[PDB]
Amino acid sequence: ATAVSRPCAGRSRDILWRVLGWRIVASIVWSVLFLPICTTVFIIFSRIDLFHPIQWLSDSFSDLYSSYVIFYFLLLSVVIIIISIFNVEFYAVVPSIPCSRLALIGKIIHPQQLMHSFIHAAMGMVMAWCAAVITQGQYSFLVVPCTGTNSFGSPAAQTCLNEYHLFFLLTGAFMGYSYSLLYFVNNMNYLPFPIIQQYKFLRFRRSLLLLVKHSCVESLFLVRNFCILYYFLGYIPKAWISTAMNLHIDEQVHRPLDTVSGLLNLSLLYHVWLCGVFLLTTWYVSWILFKIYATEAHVFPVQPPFAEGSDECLPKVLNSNPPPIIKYLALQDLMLLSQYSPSRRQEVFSLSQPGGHPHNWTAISRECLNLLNGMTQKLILYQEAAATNSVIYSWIQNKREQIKNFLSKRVLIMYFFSKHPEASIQAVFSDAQMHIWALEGLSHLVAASFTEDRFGVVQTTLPAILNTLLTLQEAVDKYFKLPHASSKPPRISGSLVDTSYKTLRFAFRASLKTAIYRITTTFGEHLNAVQASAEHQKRLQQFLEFKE
Amino acid sequence: CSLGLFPPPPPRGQVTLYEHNNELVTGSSYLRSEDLIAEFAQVTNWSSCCLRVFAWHPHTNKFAVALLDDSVRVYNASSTIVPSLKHRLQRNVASLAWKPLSASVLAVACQSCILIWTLDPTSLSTRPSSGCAQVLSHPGHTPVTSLAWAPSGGRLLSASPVDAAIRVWDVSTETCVPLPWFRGGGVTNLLWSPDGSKILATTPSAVFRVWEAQMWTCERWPTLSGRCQTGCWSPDGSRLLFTVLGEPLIYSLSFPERCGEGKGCVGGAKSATIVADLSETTIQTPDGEERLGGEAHSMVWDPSGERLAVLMKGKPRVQDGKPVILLFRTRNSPVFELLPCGIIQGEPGAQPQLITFHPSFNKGALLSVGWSTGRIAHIPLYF
Amino acid sequence: PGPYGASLFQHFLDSYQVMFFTLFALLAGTAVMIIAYHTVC
Repeated sequence: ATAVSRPCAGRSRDILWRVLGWRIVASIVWSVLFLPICTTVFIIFSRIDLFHPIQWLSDSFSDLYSSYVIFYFLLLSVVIIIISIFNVEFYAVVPSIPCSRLALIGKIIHPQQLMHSFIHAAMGMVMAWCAAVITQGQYSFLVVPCTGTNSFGSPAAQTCLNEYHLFFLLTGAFMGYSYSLLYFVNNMNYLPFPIIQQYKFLRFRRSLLLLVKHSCVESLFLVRNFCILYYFLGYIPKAWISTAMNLHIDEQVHRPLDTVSGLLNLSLLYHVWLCGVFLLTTWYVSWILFKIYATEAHVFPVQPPFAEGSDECLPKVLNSNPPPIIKYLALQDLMLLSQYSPSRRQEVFSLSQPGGHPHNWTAISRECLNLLNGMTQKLILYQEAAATNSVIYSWIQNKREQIKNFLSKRVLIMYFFSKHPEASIQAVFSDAQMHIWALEGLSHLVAASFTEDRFGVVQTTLPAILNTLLTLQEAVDKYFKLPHASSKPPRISGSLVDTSYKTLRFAFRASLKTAIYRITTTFGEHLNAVQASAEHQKRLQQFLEFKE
Repeated sequence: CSLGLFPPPPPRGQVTLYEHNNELVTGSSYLRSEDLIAEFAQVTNWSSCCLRVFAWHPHTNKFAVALLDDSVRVYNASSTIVPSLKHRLQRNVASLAWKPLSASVLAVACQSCILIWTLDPTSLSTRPSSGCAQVLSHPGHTPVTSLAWAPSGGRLLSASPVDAAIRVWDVSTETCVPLPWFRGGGVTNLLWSPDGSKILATTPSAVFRVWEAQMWTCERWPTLSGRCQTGCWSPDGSRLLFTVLGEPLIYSLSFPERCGEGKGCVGGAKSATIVADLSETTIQTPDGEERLGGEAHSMVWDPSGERLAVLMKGKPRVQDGKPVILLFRTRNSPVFELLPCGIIQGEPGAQPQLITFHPSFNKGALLSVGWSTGRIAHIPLYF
Repeated sequence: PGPYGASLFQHFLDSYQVMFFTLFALLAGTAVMIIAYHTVC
């Protein structure tokens, strides 16, 4: 038992692996290939003397070739491989925007995001262990022999808890937890495709300088926040670990880090900040490499070069309802081929033998029209939802709603349930990039058919295209009259996380007007022969006369 | 071609009114940031001219004019009402660019920002509100000298001679994407090809860079004596004309079409070509020797590809160093030809400050000329 | 006992089942990311 009956759930993953994933393996290999450049730099920064710079360099290289560093490097490579796999489990092509504060809390408390927070906390503790070993000296070991017992009486050499090594390990755990929290709060798991494709090395060489500046500032905030956390709670791990291992505490040689005059130790604060810079920079290098390889373009053949490859083919890929990264890559290729390759437009207008039917166009146009009508209905249902303002299961629902209608009457809880208008507006357009590329793809093909379509194939669907574009422009220009549906969100320029999804609704309204204008500027007065509704013809004239 | 093949300039006091039958018919009438704008402006005397920039709308009988007071005015053949655009950040205007596939959107280059004005195409008030002016800026990209929209309307470019990266703007998502290269200078002018597949970028140095709008690759052109001063694309995007400061030469560079897959490379021929000479000649006129020759300060091609207008600037040994408009007839197939048509001349004491063609004139071509008198003329070329 | 020399080779024996599990997961990965291949590339 029971190896039968699910083949489509192979083939669909067996379309994803093809494509997206030598891209994954290349991203993992490059993430490991940057790790020696991060560890060389970490050792050179942890060994700084300002007086003997030739010995500083000598002894930094002497540690680098040591067999103990070659270990922690292999162990750190396994940590970077696992962190690169967690970027491959948790990615999203659509940004998971929380429409209320209770939805933001319910996002963070999700069991898979909790699992991600525990595993990143463990990987942060292991990376801080490697680092505390790599820095040698007082950061060496969690257990150290008691440096005071000249009292002749027993020869069991007594063991103290190294509070500095404990502070390192616990900072690593807090940094890994904080990274995972920030990952789902900022939507760093979002894959924004670039508005401009660029060679991988330029795209990375530009982001790396912004990253190292961000890691340095974010490590400084995480250390500052952990220093406040440890001042209120550090005793609890300290007393739990001393009792759980029967370890002593050296009240004579070391000032306890619960004290402000231990916790202000500048050498500790430097090496712990530098550890946080190494951690954040190596983890964000994995994220940036994955984000670069997973938003590189792909090319899909329109006509199959061989019949067995034809699952490949752009018109079949679109209709298959594939995983959303493939449906986005296919519509990105449709938007690139319709502008920048005439031969691949002639593959779309071609009639398929024997039956003479335009199967390539009548697949591509049909699914682009399905998506545009899907957005028209998604806008109508939101405008309506803006004009309108066994017995155990129904008892649970009636009690859940009686509870909602008692909790909403309390200001402190209303403040958590409240639907943020901006966030709900951004949630409606959260997938709009797919619809922009279906629109830009189709409106370039309808512009090119006026000189490339030797079969008139595109003019047979032109009335249905103009109807769906004008009824969508109506839905957008009914929607943009709503309160807050016209205000632009405040932006920070030069963030490492992107915010494009917040303004994407203005891009959809801008692209729809340029798509209608493109078709009125290629057909001109021939559009007066096109059968359409009298209100749609009256708008089509306003796009011929340049009045919008 | 060479200047020794042109017909004579019109007799002193006549004005060129139009072209007809290939003849020019005449009649009796119709640095700091600021010196750095004056070095790279399209206007021959930007620091003393009343008129700093002119731009046609890419489909309609609407035009925008930047003035010495940093107003931009908008004129329309179907409106006696002329809007006066003035923002608090609008200073030392260097360039104007209308958005294609849009009735209502104008970009303006300023000393401290780019301003995107939205103008209600039915309701053109005499002074639109400062809310109708979206501000774009980036630390170090100042002053802005040139602006170039993509033909598809979805992207805007900007240039600054201080900044070693072209700035691509999405005006709708409000994103900024620098295109940094590795030394050379900053950017002086920017020109898309009409297909939207290529972009010329010029620098203060003896180097230009051509770019690809698909893969955002760069192809370098460093075997020049001086800076690339100006240039124009052919209507098909298959040819680029350019001129070099210190050389009286019109170069042409070809780009064959991508009959082949799999690589973003800009794709120019390995060499440019010399097609016209502007060396220091004499022409005999009823008024004596006239002397012609100098440096091509601006070049503009018609949308039809049959007329090339060249704004030559004389050396201070030739017509006192006055600027002159040459008109060439062009052919793009099967060979690239430049034939002379003639010499375009204005009011006695006017000097041509700017030239440009109309983008949608259904009767041959229409040349807009901005004169030092502050007059604009519109010279039709009937073919 | 250093901080060092010693984390190399003990952990290579302690973690050997996790090392083989992650190696086989990367080989399955890369196989399970090649199969999605000769009918979309």
